[PDB]
Amino acid sequence: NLPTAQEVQGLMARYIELVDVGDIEAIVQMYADDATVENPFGQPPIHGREQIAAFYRQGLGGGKVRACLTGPVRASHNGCGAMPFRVEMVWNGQPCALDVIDVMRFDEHGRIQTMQAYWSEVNLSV
Amino acid sequence: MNLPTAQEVQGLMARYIELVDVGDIEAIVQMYADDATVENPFGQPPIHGREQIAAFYRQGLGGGKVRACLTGPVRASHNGCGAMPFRVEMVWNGQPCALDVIDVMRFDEHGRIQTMQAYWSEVNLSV
Repeated sequence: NLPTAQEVQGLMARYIELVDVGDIEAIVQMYADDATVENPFGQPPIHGREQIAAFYRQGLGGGKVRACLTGPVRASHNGCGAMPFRVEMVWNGQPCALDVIDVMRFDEHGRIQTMQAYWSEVNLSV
Repeated sequence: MNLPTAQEVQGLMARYIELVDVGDIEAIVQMYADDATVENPFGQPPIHGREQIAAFYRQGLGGGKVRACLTGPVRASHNGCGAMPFRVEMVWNGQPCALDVIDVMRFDEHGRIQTMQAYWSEVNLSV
């Protein structure tokens, strides 16, 4: 149900695994039907499964991207957590890396209810 | 300072880690907005205002046998917020501990910390 701290750690790790593999369908299924994404944080949220699906489609379509944790998942006891990771992608034929922290809140079904992704240009490397 | 740019967020949040590391409680309190809110660890009830925040940091840092260092770059946004990964090192009973933490901060339009959430639990502790 509402994930323990240890379960949050596994779920957020699984999320990164799915991003790395690039399975958009599997990612969207991790989300609650009324979830919101703020990515990057500071931008208007997106709501609902198809909008989130379209977001990840644009972002991860179709290969092109690698992602891995760059430190442990930090987990709370209220079904939330935060994780550091790096996204690798080739942009304009030039390899790029982005350092990101995702903050997630899970619901009582172990689904992602909210996600905030912290990053900006200062976190992009060529 | 006004609302911090992304670069300014990076600098402010790194400075905060430096102050925790030296244990300068008054300098930390001065980085905070006068009516700021701390949630540490996130999930616990919030503490409000510089007096309470001072008391909280003094209980953890008064001794100063605490070390803190970034374990990755500060992630910064364009709306005066950011997040950073770090490790706190401590000695419980001559038993050296390490705690992995991520802090999320929102700064106000004066460059002061308005809210902070610290993400961690015992699964992030190593004794």
